[PDB]
Amino acid sequence: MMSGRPGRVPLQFLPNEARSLPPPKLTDPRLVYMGFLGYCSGLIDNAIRRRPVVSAGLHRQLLYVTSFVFFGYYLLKRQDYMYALRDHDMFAYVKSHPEDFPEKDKKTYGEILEEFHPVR
Amino acid sequence: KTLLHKYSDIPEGTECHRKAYASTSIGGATGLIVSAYSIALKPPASFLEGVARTGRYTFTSAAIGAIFGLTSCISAQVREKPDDPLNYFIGGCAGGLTLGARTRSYGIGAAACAYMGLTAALVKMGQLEGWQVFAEPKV
Amino acid sequence: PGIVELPTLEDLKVQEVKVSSSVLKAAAHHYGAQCDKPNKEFMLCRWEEKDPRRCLEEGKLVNQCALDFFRQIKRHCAEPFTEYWTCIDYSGLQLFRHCRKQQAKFDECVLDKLGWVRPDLGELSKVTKVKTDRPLPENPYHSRARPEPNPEAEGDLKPAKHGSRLFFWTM
Amino acid sequence: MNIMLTLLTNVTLASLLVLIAFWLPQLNAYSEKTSPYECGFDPMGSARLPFSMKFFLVAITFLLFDLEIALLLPLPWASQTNNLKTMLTMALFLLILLAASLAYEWTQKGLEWAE
Amino acid sequence: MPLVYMNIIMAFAIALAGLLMYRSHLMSSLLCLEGMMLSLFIMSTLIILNTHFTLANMMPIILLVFAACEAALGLSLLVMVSNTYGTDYVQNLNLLQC
Amino acid sequence: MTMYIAFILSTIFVIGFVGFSSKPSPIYGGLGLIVSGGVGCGIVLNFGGSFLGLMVFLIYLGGMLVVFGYTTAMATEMYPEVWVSNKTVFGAFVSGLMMEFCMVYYALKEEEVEIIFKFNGLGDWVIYDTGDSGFFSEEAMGIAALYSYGTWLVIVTGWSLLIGVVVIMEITRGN
Amino acid sequence: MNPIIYTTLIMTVMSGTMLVMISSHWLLIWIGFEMNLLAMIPVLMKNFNPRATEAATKYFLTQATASMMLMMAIIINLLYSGQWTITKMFNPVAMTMMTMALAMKLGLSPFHFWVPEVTQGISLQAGLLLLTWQKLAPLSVLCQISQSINPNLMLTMAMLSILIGGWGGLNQTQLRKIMAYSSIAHMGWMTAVLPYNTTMTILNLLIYITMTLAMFMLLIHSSATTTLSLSHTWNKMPVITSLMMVTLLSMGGLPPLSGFMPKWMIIQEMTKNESIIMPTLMAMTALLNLYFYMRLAYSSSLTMFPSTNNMKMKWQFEHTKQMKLLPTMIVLSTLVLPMTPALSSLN
Amino acid sequence: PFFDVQKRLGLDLDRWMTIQSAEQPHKIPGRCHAFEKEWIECAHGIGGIRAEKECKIEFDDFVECLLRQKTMKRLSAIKRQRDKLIKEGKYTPPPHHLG
Repeated sequence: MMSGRPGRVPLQFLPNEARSLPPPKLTDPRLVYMGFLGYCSGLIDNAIRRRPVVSAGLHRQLLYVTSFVFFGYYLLKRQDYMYALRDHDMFAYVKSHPEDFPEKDKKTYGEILEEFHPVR
Repeated sequence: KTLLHKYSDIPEGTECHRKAYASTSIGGATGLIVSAYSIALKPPASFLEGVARTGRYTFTSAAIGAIFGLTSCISAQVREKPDDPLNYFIGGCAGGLTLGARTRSYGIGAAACAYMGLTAALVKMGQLEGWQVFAEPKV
Repeated sequence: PGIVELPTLEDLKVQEVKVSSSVLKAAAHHYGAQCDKPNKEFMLCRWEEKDPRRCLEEGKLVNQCALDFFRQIKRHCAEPFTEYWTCIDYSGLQLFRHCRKQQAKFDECVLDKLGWVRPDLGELSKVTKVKTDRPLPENPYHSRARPEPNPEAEGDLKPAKHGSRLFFWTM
Repeated sequence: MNIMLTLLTNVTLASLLVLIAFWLPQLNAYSEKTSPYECGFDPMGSARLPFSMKFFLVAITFLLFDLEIALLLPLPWASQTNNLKTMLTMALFLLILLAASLAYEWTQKGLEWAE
Repeated sequence: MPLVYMNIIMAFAIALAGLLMYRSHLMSSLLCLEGMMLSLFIMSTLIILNTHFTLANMMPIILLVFAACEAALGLSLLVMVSNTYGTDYVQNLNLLQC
Repeated sequence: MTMYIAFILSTIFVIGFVGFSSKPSPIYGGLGLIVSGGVGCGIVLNFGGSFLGLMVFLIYLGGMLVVFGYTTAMATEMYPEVWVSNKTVFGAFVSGLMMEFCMVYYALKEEEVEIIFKFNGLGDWVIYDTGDSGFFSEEAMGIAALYSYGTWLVIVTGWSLLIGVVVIMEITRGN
Repeated sequence: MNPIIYTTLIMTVMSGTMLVMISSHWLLIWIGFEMNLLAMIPVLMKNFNPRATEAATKYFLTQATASMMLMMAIIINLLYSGQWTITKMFNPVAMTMMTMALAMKLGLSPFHFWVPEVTQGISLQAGLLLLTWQKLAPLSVLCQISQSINPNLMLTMAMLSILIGGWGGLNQTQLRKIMAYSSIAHMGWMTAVLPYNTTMTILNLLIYITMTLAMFMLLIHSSATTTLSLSHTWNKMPVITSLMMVTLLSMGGLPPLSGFMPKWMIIQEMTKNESIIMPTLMAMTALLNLYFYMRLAYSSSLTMFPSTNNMKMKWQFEHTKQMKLLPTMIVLSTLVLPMTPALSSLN
Repeated sequence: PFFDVQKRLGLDLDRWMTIQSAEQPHKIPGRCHAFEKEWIECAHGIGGIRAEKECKIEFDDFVECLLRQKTMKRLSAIKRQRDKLIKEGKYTPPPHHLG
């Protein structure tokens, strides 16, 4: 930022290492929105095909939503895995390199000279 | 591109002849580029008119470069203040009117002043500030 | 960025064996069997050290042992050998296929006069082992210090802090 | 050396024969002896206008096929390998596609010469 | 980097220049196209032979295999443009200006 | 004089290269390519590439033959051009000869040419390497390994050329 | 063209591009480009109209020149490095030669006067295949070599693409011509972020692929090639052109439509690299792209245009062709903004 | 590779020609086998960013061996200075370098 990190096995959707992370909840609003994308896709399908839009063939409609949630699910699991990796190299590198991120002392407001611009 | 840095080699205000010559070269060089393209994709008719078209664009661009050269150094000399966006601003109808006079017309010439007016002001802003255009990747 | 330690010219003044290519081609098999020990040692120095400037002496031993091989052949079977290598030399490609009869004279001569047996086919192509007492060069390539590895990737994985942390995406 | 001397001698020999060809026999020529030959009567005006032949399709496949023979040329030295099974499979593979290209070229008009 | 490298590199430049200045002939244009291929093949041959990159000696061959393949494509395209428009000057195919 | 034929041969390669790059009549362009192609084969032969030298000789000759076999087929001009003919080709030609002859003059008189890259004139015989080749020519064994080490290249090359015959017919078929 | 040969001709194109995105050897990458060019030229002139021949021709000389320059730039890299692997280029001239060598394949800078009329002459079917699939291979090479790229050259490549692409589209009526300039406009957007974060141009590629796909097979369904011919579709197919509004707005980047996700996300990344003046510029000059999108939107169904009486029996008949993923493509091409953080899947 | 199928599928397609020190036919070593062998062994897994700064002299030796840029420059100076010195007449080549 991550394709060059060591241990990155190519063409491998979800690493076995990633299973230690919380799986996305089924109620996850990101996931349920992707279900709506399947629902919307179904309505678009009947519109072009000149079909009774909402009340048209449910099997075509129900396939769309069922497909979208699934590919939505693993995409969301891959979502947090990469973000967790971003947060993993985050702190390990922070600990490995302590001197370039020094600890800031406390210099509380009672001592700063910061001025007041007169708003008149 | 070394001739481009030649503008920064000579400090502003002083070397007013050199600054004008530097910008005249910068304009004339850029004039060759546009003429080279225009003579290429826009079909010519003869060698005589081809250089005539080359001469016209080179004349305008060199002249536009020159006047911006003088206006920059004299402004930094009359006020004795180098760091001034206005120093490049007065190059506005300096460039606009002359380019609108090289192809004599009030419409293009008068409407021009502002466009490279703040542009000359803005490039001066990045001259003074740490502004970068083709910034290398930091992150 | 340094010097080149070219050896003394004196070191490159050993006896230079003088026989034509056909003479060596005729000796071939008998030379290979009865002169292998100095030959193998010298080339192992060549392969291990990867520097002839460190293996001149092993080259000298080859020349001395080559001389003794040729010194013996003149003393005992000079004539049939002279007949043999002449027959090889006539051919433009120096093939053993055309001089079997002269070879038959040569090998039996050294067999019953110098105790030499022609090595069988492929015998001279075997991989041999030697007991050279020089130490194995620790850095034949004179390799510089190997770079330190980058910080190893380890540690446990926990959920990303505050989710994606990108704009208005809380989770 | 040896190859270039032979190349030189051939072109000098050929050029000398041209020189004695055009100079030893003296010329008594006119504008009617230089007229193009058309089996007697006057030509209608040709020999440089587009003369479109028909074997253009097979003329250009020769160029494709000539590249196949370039690919399979190194076979004599390819047999001197330690993995002939792979060499045999690949060597026949190029021949198969060369045969396959010819066969498919054959079936779709192909070698037939346009009318 | 001796002068033979200069000769064929500078050669390829004129092949580039020759291609990029279509005067009146598609066929002569394709000539410059295959011209580029000489310098690339010749330079490549000089490189992997000088460096004894034996396993890479196949690269000039594979260049030639994909070389004439383009050459066939160019003339085949040249067949129809000349067939249905008469000649091969690259100026009569401007119907796609609009 | 036999100092090093590499430059002399490469010079004729460039002069022949100048020729057809100046846009002659296509048939005369074939001659300009052929001389460069033939001498180019000479350059590679001098460098030890015996097989590859004659290799480009055989393939190209067949390649360029169908090239100018085509030009007289349907690309011929009713009044063909020549090296002199039009001033444009004349200008394009003489420009090439004066150009290359300037660089070689620029090349052989200081031996420190710095156009684009670095080019120093010291002799192409120098870059050669000292060492035997056993009983095999290195180039021949390298291109022989195509059937043992390059099974992947054979597949892609064979398939592409087979597709090459498919496109050629499909493009040229029409209607 | 017989159906079976057409399929294998297509598979060769996909294999040629796939060879580019999996090979680690420079010669194979060049081969993948060569196979891609070779299998595509017949596809363009599938119908054998007079236009397609020179349309396919202009394709050939442009890309062959690009392929030959790419081969030359590879050779110098081998000369100065002795390596064939796609890591970086150890000669600046070698790199500075490949950028244009790859650019003409992409059609970004004044190496772009082939894109408009090659799209125009060829059919709509191959037009879709030209402007979407043919860009994965050159961009994949750029992503791998993204380390050793001259930022000054690469940024100028994209800036020129955005300006010309936006400016050129304002004066086009033939729908294919406007799509080409619009595609050129998106070319600069993807390539501008290339030196900084390669994840971002992949995201912009994926969005642009859906935009160009969904737009084109809407044009296929409308069976229209000029603005006037599209206008009449309101009389016959109102939903197709009404959907075309949202895709046109999305293609212009008007948010919260999905087309904003590249333009938004890209701008965020470069400002991290202290690039401020240039990001403001394409924000400005993306508007001229929006102009001829709205003019298309105005002419399609935002204002119903004069119809033709020959449309009665046209309404009596429905399309038999069966564009698939069109209902799907619109969804990704319109509403995926709530799933923006999914770009980390690419990362 | 963009999408490294060779690493995943565990077969070789072009990782046999990409370098000069690979298994050449009949173990015919390249010119700069040792120079590149050290360079690759130097920067292996260290990353391109660290390679360009740490394994720098190894690359320079390898790139020089590839072209002999400096070594030929050294020889060029030897011949040029020898030529003018011989032409002026200060010193003449010794008999070993005549026959």
